[PDB]
This record gives sequence, structure tokens and C-alpha cells, in this order.
Amino acid sequence: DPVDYQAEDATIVQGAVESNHAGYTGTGFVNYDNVAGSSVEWTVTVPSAGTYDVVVRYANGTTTSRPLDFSVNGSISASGVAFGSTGTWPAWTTKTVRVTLAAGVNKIKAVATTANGGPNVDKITL
Ligand SMILES: [Ca+2]
Ligand SMILES: [Ca+2]
Repeated sequence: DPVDYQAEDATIVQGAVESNHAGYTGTGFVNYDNVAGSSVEWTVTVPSAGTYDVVVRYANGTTTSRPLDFSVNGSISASGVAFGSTGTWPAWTTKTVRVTLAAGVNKIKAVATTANGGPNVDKITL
């Protein structure tokens, strides 16, 4: 139904696939490098054009938000989405971002806007 798209199987720019915090799904997660512009870009397929709720499963073991810009097929989707603390790195949490998609194959990209980089990201589901 909802379909999982694992971060570690996506296109990663300035990040690393890791597995040293428990509770991820798939074979690991992406640890964004601690730079602005680090990103993950998923290739997804949906049956019809329209709105989709993209459920981002992430962790942030710090008190500082790590915001992401989301874009869809190269156009901004959601700007400045905060990813706040989860207390600990294994405390994976979800946040929903609504992204407009075309029927069929689309790319969804989440890029870090601050020098902190992104939260750790397990997957998106939609
Ligand atoms: Ca990081
Ligand atoms: Ca994963």
C-alpha cells in the first residue's frame, strides 16, 4: 500500500550509509554530512498525478533542528521543513510532507539548508 523507499538505496550527495544506531528499516540509513547542500533523492512511482503524503522516518540526537528543502522533479515542493530533536539517535520519528507528483516515475529530493546537514534519514514512505 504505502510503499517504502529506503534512503540507503537512493541517490546520496554528501552523505554516508550507516547502520550504527538501532531501529532503522532496510539495511541501514543515511547520515547526511554536516554541511549545507547534503541531500538524498528518491525515485518513486505512483499511479496518478496529485498530492501525496510523504512520511519521512528520521532521527536527530541533538537539540538543534536540521531543516530540509523538498523538491519534486527539480521544482521546490516544501521549503524549510524543520526536523527537530528526537532525543536519541535510535528514536526514529516520522514527519509528513505533502509533495505533488506526476503519474509514474518521480524524483523527490531532500536537501539540507544549514551547516548542520540533515537529520539521519531511514526512508520515505508514500
Ligand atoms: Ca550528519
Ligand atoms: Ca533504511
